[PDB]
Amino acid sequence: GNPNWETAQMIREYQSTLEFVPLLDGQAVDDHQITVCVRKRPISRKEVNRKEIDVISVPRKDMLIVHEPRSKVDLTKFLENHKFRFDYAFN
Amino acid sequence: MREIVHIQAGQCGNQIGAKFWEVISDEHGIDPTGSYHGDSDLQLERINVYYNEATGNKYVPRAILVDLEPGTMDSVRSGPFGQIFRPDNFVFGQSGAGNNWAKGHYTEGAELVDSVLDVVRKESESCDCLQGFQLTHSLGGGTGSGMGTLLISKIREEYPDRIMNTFSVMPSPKVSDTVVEPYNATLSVHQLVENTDETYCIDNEALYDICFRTLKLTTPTYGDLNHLVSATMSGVTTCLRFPGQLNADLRKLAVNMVPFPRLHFFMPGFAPLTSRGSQQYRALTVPELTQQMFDSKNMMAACDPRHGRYLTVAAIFRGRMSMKEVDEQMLNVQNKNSSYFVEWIPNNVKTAVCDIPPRGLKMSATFIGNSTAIQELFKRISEQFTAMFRRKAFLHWYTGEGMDEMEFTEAESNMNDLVSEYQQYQDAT
Amino acid sequence: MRECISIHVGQAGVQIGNACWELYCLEHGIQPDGQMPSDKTIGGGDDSFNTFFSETGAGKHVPRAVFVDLEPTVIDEVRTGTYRQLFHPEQLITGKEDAANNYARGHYTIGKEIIDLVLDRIRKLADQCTGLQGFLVFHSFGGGTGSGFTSLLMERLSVDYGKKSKLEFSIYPAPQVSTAVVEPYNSILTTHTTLEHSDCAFMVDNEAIYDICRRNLDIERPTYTNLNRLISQIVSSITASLRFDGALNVDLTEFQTNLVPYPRIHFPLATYAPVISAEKAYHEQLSVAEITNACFEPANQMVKCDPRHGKYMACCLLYRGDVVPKDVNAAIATIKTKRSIQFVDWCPTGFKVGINYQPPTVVPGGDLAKVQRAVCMLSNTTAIAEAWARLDHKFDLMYAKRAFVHWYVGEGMEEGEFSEAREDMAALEKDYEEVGVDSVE
Amino acid sequence: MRECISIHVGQAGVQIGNACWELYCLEHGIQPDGQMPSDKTIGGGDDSFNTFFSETGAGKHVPRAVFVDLEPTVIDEVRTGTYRQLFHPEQLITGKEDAANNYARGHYTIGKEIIDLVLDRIRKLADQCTGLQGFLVFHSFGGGTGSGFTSLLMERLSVDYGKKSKLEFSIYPAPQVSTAVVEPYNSILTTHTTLEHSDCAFMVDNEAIYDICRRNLDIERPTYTNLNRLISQIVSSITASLRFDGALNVDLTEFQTNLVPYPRIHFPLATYAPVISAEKAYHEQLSVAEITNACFEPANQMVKCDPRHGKYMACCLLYRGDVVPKDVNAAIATIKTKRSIQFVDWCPTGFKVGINYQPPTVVPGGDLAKVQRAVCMLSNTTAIAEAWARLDHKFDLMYAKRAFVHWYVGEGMEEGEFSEAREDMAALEKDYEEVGVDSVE
Ligand SMILES: CC(=O)O[C@H]1C(=O)[C@@]2(C)[C@H]([C@H](OC(=O)c3ccccc3)[C@]3(O)C[C@H](OC(=O)[C@H](O)[C@@H](NC(=O)c4ccccc4)c4ccccc4)C(C)=C1C3(C)C)[C@]1(OC(C)=O)CO[C@@H]1C[C@@H]2O
Ligand SMILES: Nc1nc2c(ncn2[C@@H]2O[C@H](COP(=O)(O)OP(=O)(O)OP(=O)(O)O)[C@@H](O)[C@H]2O)c(=O)[nH]1
Ligand SMILES: Nc1nc2c(ncn2[C@@H]2O[C@H](COP(=O)(O)OP(=O)(O)OP(=O)(O)O)[C@@H](O)[C@H]2O)c(=O)[nH]1
Ligand SMILES: Nc1nc2c(ncn2[C@@H]2O[C@H](COP(=O)(O)OP(=O)(O)O)[C@@H](O)[C@H]2O)c(=O)[nH]1
Ligand SMILES: [Mg+2]
Ligand SMILES: [Mg+2]
Repeated sequence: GNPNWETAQMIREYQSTLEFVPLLDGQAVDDHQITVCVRKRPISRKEVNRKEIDVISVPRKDMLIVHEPRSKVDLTKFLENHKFRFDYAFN
Repeated sequence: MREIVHIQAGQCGNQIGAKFWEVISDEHGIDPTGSYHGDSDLQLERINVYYNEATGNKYVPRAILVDLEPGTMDSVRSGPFGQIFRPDNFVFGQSGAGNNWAKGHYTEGAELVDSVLDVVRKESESCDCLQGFQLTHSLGGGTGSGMGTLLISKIREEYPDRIMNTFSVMPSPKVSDTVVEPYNATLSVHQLVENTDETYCIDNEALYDICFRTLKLTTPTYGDLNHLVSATMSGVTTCLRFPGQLNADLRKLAVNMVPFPRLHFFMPGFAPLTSRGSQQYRALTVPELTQQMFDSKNMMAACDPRHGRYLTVAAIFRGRMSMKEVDEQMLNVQNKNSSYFVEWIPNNVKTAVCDIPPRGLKMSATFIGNSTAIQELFKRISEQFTAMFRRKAFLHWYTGEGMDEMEFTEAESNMNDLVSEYQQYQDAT
Repeated sequence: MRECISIHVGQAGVQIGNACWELYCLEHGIQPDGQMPSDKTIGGGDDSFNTFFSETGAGKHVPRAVFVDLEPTVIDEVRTGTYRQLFHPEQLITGKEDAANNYARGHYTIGKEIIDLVLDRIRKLADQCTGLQGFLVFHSFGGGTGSGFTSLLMERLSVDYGKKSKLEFSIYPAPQVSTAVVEPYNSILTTHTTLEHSDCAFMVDNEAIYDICRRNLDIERPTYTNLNRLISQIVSSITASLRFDGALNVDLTEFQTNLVPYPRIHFPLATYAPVISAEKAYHEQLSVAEITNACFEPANQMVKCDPRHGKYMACCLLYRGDVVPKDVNAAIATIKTKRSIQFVDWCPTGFKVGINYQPPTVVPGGDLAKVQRAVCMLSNTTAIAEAWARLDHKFDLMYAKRAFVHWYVGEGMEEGEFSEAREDMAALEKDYEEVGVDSVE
Repeated sequence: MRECISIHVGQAGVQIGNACWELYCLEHGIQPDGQMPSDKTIGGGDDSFNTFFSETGAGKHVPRAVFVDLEPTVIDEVRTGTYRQLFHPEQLITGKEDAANNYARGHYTIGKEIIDLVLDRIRKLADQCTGLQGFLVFHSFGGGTGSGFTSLLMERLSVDYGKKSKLEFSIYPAPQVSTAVVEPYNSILTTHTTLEHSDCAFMVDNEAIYDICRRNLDIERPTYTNLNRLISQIVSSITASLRFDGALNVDLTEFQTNLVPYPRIHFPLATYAPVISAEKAYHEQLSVAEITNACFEPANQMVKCDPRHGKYMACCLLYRGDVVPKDVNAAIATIKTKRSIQFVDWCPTGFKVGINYQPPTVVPGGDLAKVQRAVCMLSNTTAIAEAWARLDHKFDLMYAKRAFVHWYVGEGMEEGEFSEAREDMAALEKDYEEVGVDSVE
């Protein structure tokens, strides 16, 4: 039905690949002289009325992964695994 | 009488065709202006075949020229015989194919086929009875491979009962003048199995071989490869135009020469081919022409004929002959070569004897033969094809013009079934 | 009639345009004031072909050329030189300041507000032509307007024209000799729009043509006048089939079909056969097998790039002059025998021969002379990937130190643009590692 | 024979009349002293056509012109210049004081008592002509006599003549540059009689012709002599079909039928093709498809007005010189394809072509030269409504402050006249919002 569903189809398949251990409130705090905070906002109401694909996966409490619709040299779509480490990765 | 329309597609097509209408003209004795100034009265009886009349004693070939994308326009017009073609026939467009099949069959072919067939129908109804639709095209290219087989999808559609001969120049195992060439052969043989009655497989390597191994030419230019093709093109329709002692139409060949409706890919030969001034050390006789016709270094398809069994062959003899030396030389070859033919056919060779030679020669011939040795021309392409297609190598210049991947697998399935229906009869039983 | 629109950009593009249009006017017979007094003696022929020359009713001829450089100093040589009255007087200068060697002044600051004169001038020029189009773009990587302003000119011409063929002839930074210290920054930001929009990117280089001007031509001190003529001889025999009468003509659409396997590996590394001296114009046969074997040795590649450390994918031998088509296949079955000239499995066809038979002419004033035949081989090899890794390494060595970058982000561009151009070139170099490696079963 | 009566009003009208009658005398052959020594050599032809020239028995020719300005300073240039003895010596001066830039001195104070000489002089001039009439009025908005005295001249000529066609050629105040601070007051009071009486009001502007004299003509310092010749080239090819022999002539009554949909939207925004330099008279083909495409870009409109932000309603392509009628339809099916050149639904016909084939002549003394063809497109677009809202805004910004208005009401005019002229222009701008919007079902 949706025109852009396929890019999101691999996104729904990636979210079962690794182990989701997210961040829950009440964990210990280490020293961390320089902290880096990254917060993800929730999905707004305008976005679902616009066919919006969530592309910000938060798998850990110190890691955040962003996908991107790309193509191979055979016009074959795949997802780039932008792998970032934060301290402090929020859902 | 029986009349033929000649169509020229691809830039290889009119280059053969411009040399073609010079051999036909000098065979009938006709000047660049179409004025008949021939020697005898015997070559006016079938001007009707190729040259329909005009107002004052002038003759115009029924030559449609699909291929004059304007780089070739003002060379064919500014040529030897640019003042002989009817100028409304020069049908073309702009932005030619680009060695692309999909830009010959789907995008620029669809916006030009209506302007061609509006001239095809105006050259059909100026005729008493048609049988022949000669298409001089070449595989490998652009226009000659996509647009050349778009018209055959339409002309056979509007004429389901005409003999459709297409003198198809084919790719080579070594001479690779086109990088995309295993695509334009697979997608065009898929059209020329379904839609032709006969098609002649001509290669450039076996034309490069004859000009070195036999004719001893120093620099064979492109004119001297077309001068050998055209000597066959005026050798199939000889019995149409000239009286004989055993005539053969374009249909007595294509009923005898073809066993099964898919097995109609021919290899043409010619004899006498030899290299001289005016001192040559031989003698033109009927056993002299015979050994050269069947010789494996005087084919044109660039495959080895002794690798496979000839299904059936046709020897269209010309000149003044004797029918006993014709029917007995064609017998002794079949007995000395009992494995080189198919055992389970009674007599393989047929004979066709006209009575008018070429202009300079005393006798000539034409070996048109249907062989299983042409399995090699289709196995090489089908190995080059599946090498390119496995990586999906050059496909985004074709799927970006409207095609689909499920037409490529359709085309390789059809060519791989010819090799299956050639390996069978090459085997013994 | 088929035609091209030659759009020079930058100082490198305009300086090459001094000599590309010097060559065209001598072949066809056009004087530096538009007339054609050569064919007036014979009285026939339209030899000022409409591929490159608009014709007005007063006998004068006007080229298809427009060039923008954002600096008056370069074009005021053209507006006062010998070719003053030839070109149309809209040679777009209007830059109140030079780009100053960055991509951000550039694609954003002063490239904008001057582009409005540019696109409307092309529309006033493209709508005088019926048939084939092709944008012959001329610029250099590394510079300011050749990198920045071309990048704005491609995304604004891939929308108003769509699917037209764009042959852009870029001068690439040499791995050993660089005339700027910020040239590794510009030649990685210009790839992000060369890869997307321009369908075919002819890369040449300055160091690999310095050795050709020293070894073969035997010129000890080659100035920029003597380098741009060798690119001009190459650009002539790329667009020679659009003009002259050949035995196998190759259209600009026939490049796209043959040279380019995948939509992002279009970088084909031109060559030539410039072994004229002209003292060595004697002493040497220069046959078809001789000039075709000039592409064997890596001392005649136009890019500092060793083809023996990589595969080939597709080549395009384009001849000139007295070439017989038989002699070509002798010089090709030879090359398919030599085992260091290495192909991939997936391209068994290899080559493609375009035989034009008009001989290349001689610009009077040096430095080569009248040879009877030539060749401009165009072959996208896998070896160009090692020519980029010696430029990503120059980018990465001064990206860890955050050098030179406050003049890039302080001109409108974001500092995140650099890693977006690194993730292409890391992934585009990754593409050449897959294509050269065959699959096993 | 068909004829016009050219009534210049104001200083703007008389200054344009210096050059409109300079152009007519050169086309027909009339010297500045009435004679015709050009056709005396051939000995035939009545080329001093009776459209613009009364002929007396002594061979002298007298124009159809009368002009009133209420100031001797302007017309004493005409009475002492080169065209002294040409005109009739009743060039109506008689003003003991200038209008001083207001509509109230003006329509009421000193425009009255001088109008009695004016109307009787037109009656002494109109009764010498058999056939078509048309009042070519020349004035400017914003001025005193061009706005005030014309307004008295229209309501006194819509009664003594009735339904005769009145083409009035007004210079409109520019939205950015104004040479008076009370010019927004006069150019809203003159609309109340331009809308009612004058059937067709050609608006031109000074800023949009300044850019034409800088970009195309390449004149850096254009004086008022060089602007009035470009209006003179326009006014010639409006009334060219009344004189010369064309293949499709368009009468002054054929404008009213075609250009004007509704009785109050008659404001058609003339153009031209002045890309002569004459250095650029070479370098350029200037075909029918070229000069017709000059109206596409909004850098060649004669009014500072962007046609791309509005519909068109009806256009009138009027050609000159070597035009073949086949080439026109190629240059029209092109324009009906382009999607920014936008029409309304309710006019599917669009265009109308008048091909006169007398070439436009060259006034010696600059600044353009002999082109072989031309075009004066006349098209009432919806886009002129945004050219008025930038003038009602100048009116409304100094009407809340009650500025400048004691010199308007203290000269006989009531202060209620201003809001009566605002309720037209508010409602006349409201008319253009309805006509451009199509109806849906
Ligand atoms: C003195 C003499 O006898 O000369 C012969 C000759 O020497 C030879 C070598 C000719 C010669 O042919 C060639 O050298 C040749 C050149 C290019 C391509 C093909 C052949 C000849 O040129 C060709 C020419 O052919 C003809 O006249 C035929 O009618 C032939 N005509 C043409 O091809 C033709 C050429 C130019 C202009 C118009 C027509 C023909 C063949 C089949 C169908 C129609 C026409 C002939 C017998 C000769 C010469 C003149 C040396 C040969 O060819 C033909 C076609 O006959 C080559 O081997 C044969 C054997 C001939 O004996
Ligand atoms: N072959 C050749 N190379 C040139 C020429 N001019 C400059 N270059 C090369 O181009 C690069 C510098 O770019 P330029 O074209 O000079 O820069 P630009 O495009 O004018 O950009 P800015 O000056 O930065 O606005 C260097 O690698 C030079 O060696 C020339 O005339 N011929
Ligand atoms: N194109 C052009 N515009 C003019 C000329 N003279 C005045 N103008 C413009 O006309 C407007 C001023 O009106 P004028 O015609 O000078 O005034 P007037 O009609 O004499 O009225 P008063 O002087 O107020 O009695 C300004 O917008 C001027 O730029 C001229 O010769 N040519
Ligand atoms: N015999 C012959 N072969 C030709 C000629 N011109 C091109 N070829 C061959 O035709 C093929 C190239 O196709 P071509 O006709 O030029 O391409 P097109 O114009 O796209 O149909 C190659 O196999 C060439 O060797 C010619 O004049 N004669
Ligand atoms: Mg510079
Ligand atoms: Mg005044």
